[PDB]
Amino acid sequence: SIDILQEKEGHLDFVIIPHYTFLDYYKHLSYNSIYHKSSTYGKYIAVDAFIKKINEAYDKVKSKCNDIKNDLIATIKKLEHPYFKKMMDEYNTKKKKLIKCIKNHENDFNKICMDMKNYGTNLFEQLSCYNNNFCNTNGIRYHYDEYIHKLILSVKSKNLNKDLSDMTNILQQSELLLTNLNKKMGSYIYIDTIKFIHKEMKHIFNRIEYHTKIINDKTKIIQDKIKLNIWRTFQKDELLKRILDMSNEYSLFITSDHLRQMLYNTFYSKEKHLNNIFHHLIYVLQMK
Amino acid sequence: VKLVESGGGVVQPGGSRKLSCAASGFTFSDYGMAWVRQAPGKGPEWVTFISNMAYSIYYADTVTGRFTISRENAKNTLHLEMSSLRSEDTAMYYCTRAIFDYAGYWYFDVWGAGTTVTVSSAKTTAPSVYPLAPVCGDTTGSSVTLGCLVKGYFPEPVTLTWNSGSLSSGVHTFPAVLQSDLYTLSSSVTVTSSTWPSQSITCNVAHPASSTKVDKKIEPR
Amino acid sequence: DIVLTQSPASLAVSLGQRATISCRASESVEYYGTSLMQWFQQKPGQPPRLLIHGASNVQSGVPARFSGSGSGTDFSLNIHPVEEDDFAMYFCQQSTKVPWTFGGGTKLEIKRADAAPTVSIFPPSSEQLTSGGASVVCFLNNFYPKDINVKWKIDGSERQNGVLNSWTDQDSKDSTYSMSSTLTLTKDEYERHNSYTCEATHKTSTSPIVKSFNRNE
Repeated sequence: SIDILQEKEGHLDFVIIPHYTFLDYYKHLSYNSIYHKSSTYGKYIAVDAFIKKINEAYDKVKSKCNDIKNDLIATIKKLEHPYFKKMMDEYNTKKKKLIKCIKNHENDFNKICMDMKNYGTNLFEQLSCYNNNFCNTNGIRYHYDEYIHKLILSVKSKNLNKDLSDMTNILQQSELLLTNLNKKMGSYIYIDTIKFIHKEMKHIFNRIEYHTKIINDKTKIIQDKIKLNIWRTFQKDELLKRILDMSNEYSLFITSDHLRQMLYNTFYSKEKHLNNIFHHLIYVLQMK
Repeated sequence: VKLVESGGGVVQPGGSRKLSCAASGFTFSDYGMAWVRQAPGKGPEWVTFISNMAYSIYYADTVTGRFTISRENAKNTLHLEMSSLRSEDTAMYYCTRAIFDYAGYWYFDVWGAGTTVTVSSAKTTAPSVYPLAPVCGDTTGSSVTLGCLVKGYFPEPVTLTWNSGSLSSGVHTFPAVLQSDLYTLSSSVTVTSSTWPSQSITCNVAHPASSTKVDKKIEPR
Repeated sequence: DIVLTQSPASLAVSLGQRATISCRASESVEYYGTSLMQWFQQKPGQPPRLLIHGASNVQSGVPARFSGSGSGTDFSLNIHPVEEDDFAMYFCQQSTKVPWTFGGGTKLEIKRADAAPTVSIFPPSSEQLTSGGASVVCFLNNFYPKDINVKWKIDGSERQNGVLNSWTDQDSKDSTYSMSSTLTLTKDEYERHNSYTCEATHKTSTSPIVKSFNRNE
């Protein structure tokens, strides 16, 4: 599934949610693999480089969509700033044209993902212990501390429940401002855009709510599980299954944190557009 | 760091064979492994690859469905089960250790000496050994050249010596060539003219497979 | 399938000189800014030996006189200065896409003085005739360069049928080449012709080296 994001005015990007999770899962496998032994630590330079070459390659496949994406930006530019029928239909076709462009470059995206799976599985396959019945967990401990711990704290320092309460509040206010607002001639083009922006904002809200639930669920699971795989040893097979389980937990957690932030920014970019149209209704036309 | 292939020999067409490879001098389970083959007079041909823990297995289309690579990490052994053997499978079979470079690629660094698989319906046949004396009425020179023709044997090898090994300089033994299932080989010996036939020259051919040893003295025509 | 075309098929060089051998791939062998081109050396009766792996990465233990360059589809192996142990076969190999392919090979051979072949003709042995066969053997020994053309003539007319040829590799001690040519007929056929000839065409002479005999003369 695809998520379209408008973080700043004039900027528009998309994410293939399964691809982001897949690419990230293999990043964790690669790192857990090299951190297990002190002799393989120095391979961080080579792993950082390969992952960077894959992200830049994936970005080069989306950068070859930039024409149709900029065409959608211009349609959004007209919609967001009227100061709606054909404009509403214009928006949906340009949106379906972009979605069609992403499906056409599927083979190009899939291969990079497949190239990352091959690299990740290969590093992981090469994971060896001095004594297979007593595998160290220093790698799991180092990886968590250096790639994951700061993200759990970042989430805990923020208040995402308040963020959803503050988002519903803005949605409640626009619903009230639309209803408890005296009707006026020529305001129709603006009333339709507000009702439209509000719907897109309610859709963005539902996504943020869906992702915050995953962040909250995964933050407890990660913190609980990490305690059980940290200051001990495992038989090789158990160590590997334990690394696989953590990578899946990390990948899902990271993905939706990344998406919540991006959708938070898009809810507020579209909120700036509601403030502007309501300002035009009250000041340029005074609709008490 | 050593790789030792075993299991080679003669296989009749449509037959099967298992090849083993013993690894020593390194942690076998830490490497990807492969079989590469080399047909007589041809370059190497990659046939199959198995990763460290067998997550990745690849095959050449020429071998796909007929050959099976496998490994026993605890016994330091790589296996090759070959099944519907054709004449085209006749080769020196090499076992190779594969390194996964952190730039994301596999390369073969250590190879074993190889093991020969000969896919043929031919029965073991002792060769016909013929003494080749020079032509008559020839002009006088400083040296004479004599020959030996070894025709229709199977399998390789044959051991050809001159005067039971005492004549080695001035000797050219040609690589065996296949003539309709059987091998044929030639050898020449060149000596100072005045010494032959006065100081006799004998060709000796030993074919271990048929447990024969044959002598053929070269006599003037 | 990726087709690696090596050029030249054979290269003759002297001690202390540079040997540059090239390889061309059907399509790019590049994988995220790395050209996955390996180079191997192979001596007779010996397995291949790794020399270079990342198009340019010299293997540990491989001397500094060996170097690799290029990217995409054009690759070259450089040996400078050439040493005695360097005369061998060289293959290139790609590991970008499966099946992993090798080139046909380039034989690096030593340059030496031209040497005309010494040709000897042998009528069938009497032992072979009593068994019903008749092989006429021709030896073409110690020649240089490698390139030679042997034609069989029976009563002045060329015979291509029943010809088996064998060629030795470059000699270790003298750097020359030798060849054996066998024309096999039945005794029935052999007893129907009189003149048997083998003609050698080699750069050492524009005119061929002819060795003949007349049956029963």
